[PDB]
Amino acid sequence: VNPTVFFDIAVDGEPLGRVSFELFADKVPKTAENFRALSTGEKGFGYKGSCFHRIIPGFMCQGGDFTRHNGTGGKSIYGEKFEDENFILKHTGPGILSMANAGPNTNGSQFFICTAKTEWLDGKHVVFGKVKEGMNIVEAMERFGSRNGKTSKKITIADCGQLE
Amino acid sequence: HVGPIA
Repeated sequence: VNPTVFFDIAVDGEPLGRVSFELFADKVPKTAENFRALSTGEKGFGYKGSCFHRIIPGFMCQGGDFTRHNGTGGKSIYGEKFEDENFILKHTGPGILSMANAGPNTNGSQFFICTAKTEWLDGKHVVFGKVKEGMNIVEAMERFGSRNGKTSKKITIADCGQLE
Repeated sequence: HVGPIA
């Protein structure tokens, strides 16, 4: 039932590995659906080609900005931003896929992959998925981000899509 | 101005 999507990560174009995720459509349908129709491209815009502009070691890896790529753009399948469907799932550990935002009800297309337990974001960020396999790719993926978050090299989503 | 913190 639950949708499975993935990202083929590249470090400067040189492929590193794949990372698949499980979207919790059983908890956050609209939130999950958005990310699904964004990883496939079935609306003419998505993650394939975009990068991880903000990677903070021990914290998370952020991406989703396919328009401005500097943490300023990106959009959902319902236009610009969208509401905070709910706050039922928590940032319980590394692998968690949660929505990035600029305050409540501002969910667009940016998201982040947690590389640690980030419970302080609970109630402020909508969790909607989790790395199924490839967290090991996010290990090394995380060595390319400074304390402030600025990467050392270009971490790109070489390819992505839905498998089930 | 999108991003998690802390």
